[PDB]
Amino acid sequence: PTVVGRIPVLDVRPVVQRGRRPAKAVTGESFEVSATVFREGHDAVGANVVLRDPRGRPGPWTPMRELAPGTDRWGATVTAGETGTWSYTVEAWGDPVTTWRHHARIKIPAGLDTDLVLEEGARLYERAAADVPGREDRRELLAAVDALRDESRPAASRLAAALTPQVDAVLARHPLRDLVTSSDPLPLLVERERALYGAWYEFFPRSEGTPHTPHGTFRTAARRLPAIAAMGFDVVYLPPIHPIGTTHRKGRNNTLSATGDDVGVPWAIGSPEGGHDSIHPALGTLDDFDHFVTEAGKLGLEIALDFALQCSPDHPWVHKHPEWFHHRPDGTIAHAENPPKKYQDIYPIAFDADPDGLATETVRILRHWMDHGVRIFRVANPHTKPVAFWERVIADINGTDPDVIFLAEAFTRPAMMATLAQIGFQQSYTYFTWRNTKQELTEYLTELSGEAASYMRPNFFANTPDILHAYLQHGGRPAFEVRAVLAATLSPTWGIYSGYELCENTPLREGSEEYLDSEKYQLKPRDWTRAAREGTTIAPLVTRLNTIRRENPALRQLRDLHFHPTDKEEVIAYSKRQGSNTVLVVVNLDPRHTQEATVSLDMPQLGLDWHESVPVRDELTGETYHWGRANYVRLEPGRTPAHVCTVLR
Amino acid sequence: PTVVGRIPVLDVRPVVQRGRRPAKAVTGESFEVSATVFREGHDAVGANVVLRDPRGRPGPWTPMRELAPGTDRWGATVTAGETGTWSYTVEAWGDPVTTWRHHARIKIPAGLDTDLVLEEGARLYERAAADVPGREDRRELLAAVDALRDESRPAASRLAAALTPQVDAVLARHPLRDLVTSSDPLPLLVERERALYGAWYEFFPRSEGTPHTPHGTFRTAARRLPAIAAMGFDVVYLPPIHPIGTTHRKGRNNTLSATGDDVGVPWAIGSPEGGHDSIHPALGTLDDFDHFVTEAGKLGLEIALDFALQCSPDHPWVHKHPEWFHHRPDGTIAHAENPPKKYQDIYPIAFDADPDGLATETVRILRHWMDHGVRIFRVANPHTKPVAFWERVIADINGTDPDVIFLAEAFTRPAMMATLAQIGFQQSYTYFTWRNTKQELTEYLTELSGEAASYMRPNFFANTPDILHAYLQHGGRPAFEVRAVLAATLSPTWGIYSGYELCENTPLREGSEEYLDSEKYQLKPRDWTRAAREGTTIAPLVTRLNTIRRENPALRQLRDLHFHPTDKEEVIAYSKRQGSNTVLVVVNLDPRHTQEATVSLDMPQLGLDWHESVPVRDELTGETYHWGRANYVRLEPGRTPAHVCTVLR
Ligand SMILES: O=P(O)(O)O[C@H]1O[C@H](CO)[C@@H](O[C@H]2O[C@H](CO)[C@@H](O)[C@H](O)[C@H]2O)[C@H](O)[C@H]1O
Ligand SMILES: O=P(O)(O)O[C@H]1O[C@H](CO)[C@@H](O[C@H]2O[C@H](CO)[C@@H](O)[C@H](O)[C@H]2O)[C@H](O)[C@H]1O
Repeated sequence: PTVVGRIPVLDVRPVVQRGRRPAKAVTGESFEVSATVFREGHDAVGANVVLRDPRGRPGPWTPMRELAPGTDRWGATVTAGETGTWSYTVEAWGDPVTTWRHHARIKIPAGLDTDLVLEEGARLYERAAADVPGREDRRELLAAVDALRDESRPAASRLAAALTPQVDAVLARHPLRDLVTSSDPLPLLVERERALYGAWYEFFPRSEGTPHTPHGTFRTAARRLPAIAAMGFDVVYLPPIHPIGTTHRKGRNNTLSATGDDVGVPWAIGSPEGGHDSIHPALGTLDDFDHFVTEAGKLGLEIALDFALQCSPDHPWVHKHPEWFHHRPDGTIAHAENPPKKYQDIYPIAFDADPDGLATETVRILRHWMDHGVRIFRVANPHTKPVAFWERVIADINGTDPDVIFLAEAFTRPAMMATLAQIGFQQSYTYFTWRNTKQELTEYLTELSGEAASYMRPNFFANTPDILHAYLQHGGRPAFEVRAVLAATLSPTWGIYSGYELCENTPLREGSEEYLDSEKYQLKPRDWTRAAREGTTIAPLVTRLNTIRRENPALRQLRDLHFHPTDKEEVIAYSKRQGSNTVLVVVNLDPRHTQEATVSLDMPQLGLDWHESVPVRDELTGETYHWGRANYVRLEPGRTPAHVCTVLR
Repeated sequence: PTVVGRIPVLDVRPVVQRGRRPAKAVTGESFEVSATVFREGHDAVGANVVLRDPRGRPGPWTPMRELAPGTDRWGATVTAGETGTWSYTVEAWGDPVTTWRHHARIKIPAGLDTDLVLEEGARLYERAAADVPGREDRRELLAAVDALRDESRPAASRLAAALTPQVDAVLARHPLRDLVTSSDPLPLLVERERALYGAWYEFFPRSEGTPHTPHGTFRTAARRLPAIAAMGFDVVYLPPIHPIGTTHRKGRNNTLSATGDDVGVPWAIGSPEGGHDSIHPALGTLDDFDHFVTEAGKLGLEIALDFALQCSPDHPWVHKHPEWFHHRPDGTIAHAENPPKKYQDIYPIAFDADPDGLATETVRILRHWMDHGVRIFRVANPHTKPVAFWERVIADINGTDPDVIFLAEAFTRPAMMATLAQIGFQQSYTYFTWRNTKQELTEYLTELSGEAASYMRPNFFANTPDILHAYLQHGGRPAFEVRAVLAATLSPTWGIYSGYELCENTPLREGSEEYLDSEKYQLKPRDWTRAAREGTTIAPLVTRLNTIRRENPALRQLRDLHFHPTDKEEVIAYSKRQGSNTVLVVVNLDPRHTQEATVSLDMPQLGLDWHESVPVRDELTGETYHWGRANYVRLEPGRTPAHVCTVLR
């Protein structure tokens, strides 16, 4: 057998790990399958994509086109359907009809061998007609055969009878394919909408208490949910909800020792009250949780729980399973670190003594929360646990419950971030918060919307409890507004951590990315009613952004994204498309000064001519413009952070 | 099972066709194996390459290094040995000793936990010692263990006893490796020296005749061989040596019809006198050929025969095997084309009616010429025959005779050129002749010396009978000299076609790459003796270039090549290395005007520091310089086309 077939079809993409891991999509998402296709000699080739579903049923006829002249790289767009495991194949073939037309168009006018050329075409059309299942299509090809063979007519009109638009259309639907050759199938894992598209809100239930009871419960925190759903969020991400340890518990502003009332860090999981399968007694009981999950469901909110595979020193695992920790010659366990940061309140897990036991327990815990309506997990620091451990765990859970989504909080080097996505993590945290200039965003989003999108789905949190970027510290409210627009229009999944709306931006000290009086070490009651009444919240903007996203399919997908040039470093512009929905975004990245620029739109990139003008509506104002080729803009920080425009049809 | 192992080792290179075809090397050639290697957490990893020979025996210990900071891309150099099919594996592992030293160097001086740190190191060294096969090595590690555990000594000296150069050397030879994880093997095909390295000379035996008998014979052409070997060539490439057809035979300067005496084109193979397994009667007999082959052997010349799978209309195959040709409805066979060029004297072969028969016959012919001492074939237009056909043929021949080398004359699109190399062609013609400016050469050679070198070996013919570039047409002798230096120093295989030495450069017409009065259509007697005596040949330069190549291993390999910047567009500079042999080349690409430039050498790239100055000898003159950082040069076309300098050791 030969590695290469009769008509070469090579280097099919997308491909992940040489075909050992699947490329990804979600229900409804379009993407390009591509291949290198060519043949020996000068004759024409064709190709097409055969997409098969989990039952093996092929998709509709999906022909490909050479993507740039002279490159022999062919592609076409496919669209994923029901969830599950699909496969794709590329088929390549000789296209003898195209070759024959090309030659005949030259040979009949020049008077060369005309009878032979027409008879050769007649034999092709006859072969084409034989494989056409429809009788009206068959009869149309046979009539062109008869006109081609009619020696009483002039050569040009015998030929013209074979090139009519009604013949073209039969052959584009049922083409004559020689030497059909096929690639080996490649796997595609299709998952639910929410893995690619959603808006997320993180908050600490314990902060939503009452005057008489400061430490919130699941019942009091349920009262925050209607405001969250009113902002247009779909997912609620809760930090760890388990009992919190006492030994080496941390105090306010990350001080080493807790005083009597200090609540500690939710990430220091475990006490004699319970471990990862327990509720912190001050949040209530498992019943109170179910109530919270039910109320979230009634508002269109799914719950995502933090899953942090680590322990406080009071966690039951420390004495029940000491082999799950690395012990020093004197028997002590070194606390975790992420230098120069120290986590004195926790122990890291070790995996090389009882990997089976740790995997079995890990999936038990996850299945417990899944039994209580949790179908999404934000996994903390997955990169400090073995990559293969996550590969095994995710495959175990998705094997019985494929709807479960895992999100990797891996802020680390690129190889590890990518590898985690490839081995199963449905979503990934990104470098978004450290991409703030026009050049940084453009470069980074070109990476994420390009080849990486076949294995990684980005979740753009504009802030987190550990990341308050200098851009926000220095920019105030206008900076918060900018980053919300950026995050919500560039990624189909974005998120904020509560307080973002109030433009909380006091850092722990100059040069740091921690918040002052961080919610991780203390209760942080916020007076939401006052903020709303006094207009010192950007919740309305946030609400608007999620409404825009819900109304424009272009913003519920990742791969289609183009950047358009502007004549000012502080102003960025880009567009996104999906069917006939096109969205155009212009942002002023300067939060202090008013910026004017000329935005020059790559018009072919919107399906338009250079001369053309098109009506747009800025969905942040309801105000309408007519834009083309070159458009002036003026963006005043605080009044208008940006235009977010739909193209009107 | 998991796709990723305990310590991730991913995307091993080189790789060809995802591991379905082998990467290539030759006996003695070094190249880099690389991989992406990292682990979870902050501790160190190590890696190494296990190269296995055809009997499965591993090579020596071959550790890798991170190739650039923060990239997690690791590599090392391996060197191929005996011919055959080898495999390579990358092993990755935790490097607990490096982690432990790093920490201990900080912790012992700061006074932190000193007894624990030293005891943790002692347990490592003990584990390391247990896998050391040599008793003296074991005893050296065990003495460091005892010094580390000696609580009576100061901490700094207990530590220093574990960091001595004699301990370092035991651990660099036998390191303690945790969680050893291995890639799946990848295949490597190693072939003989001559597949990568050699100098080639093409000439038409029929042109070397006598006053009384103008059409040369194998016996008269043998007399040209000593001059060829004196020029330092290793391979003689003969155009087709078979009978030539009469029907549609071409005349002089590619005219349609031949007159009585016209010899026709050797590529119009076949007549009633015989086909591809026959000798043209005017060249003599199969005995005369053996004599030629024997005389070539005695001078260190191997023969390479053209193999052109096509026919004149008078070839026996036309009536013996009509199914090997595509016939038009009226029974005629269309002549070959390569538009806008027509080859009216030949028919192309068709492969889809009797592919078995054609393959069987093709290898019969090749085995016939192999029986007569021909172990190299220059395959004409492989790209007009199916890629898989060549895959099958080459695998059949190399299965019994792995020493046979095939060279693809495929001047076509990149995908097909690459694919042919990948499916078995030992050598490839290249775009060399159309790369003439500094930017063209730099880009193109960066491609060829980079990733493509794991599947393609370039043969740089500076001219061919079908390519007389405009650079030569317009540049005269200085241009010939330039290209000879370029070709011979940039590729370990280069070649010329006879006449190049005389600076034959009259084109058929302005705008063409054909020669006037082309040797393809007529006998071309040349006065070699006069040219030698009158100094109007560059054979001496050619002779010198092959001698330089035979004396400097740096020029007998491809992959190690670096370009150094110059301050003039017309002047190019580069270097090549192989062990202690470094060769440095500066070329003036202007054949009309004298050029001066400052060449600034990337000194770290020669294994030298910036301050250093280094003696060099220009091997085209025997003249000596001292060069560093910045060096002035003056190149006068005709007197000095270039410096070709060895670095003196
Ligand atoms: O920067 P990272 O190490 O990724 O931070 C992430 O993981 C840590 C550890 O769980 C979290 O750090 C918080 O929790 C620690 C343990 O309870 C505590 O010691 C730290 O001071 C506190 O920052 C972090 O929130 C998480 O996202
Ligand atoms: O352009 P290419 O086809 O790659 O050139 C190579 O193959 C052709 C076909 O054989 C050769 O062209 C010569 O031979 C033809 C057959 O006799 C003749 O008809 C043409 O006039 C002649 O140029 C070429 O030498 C070869 O290397």
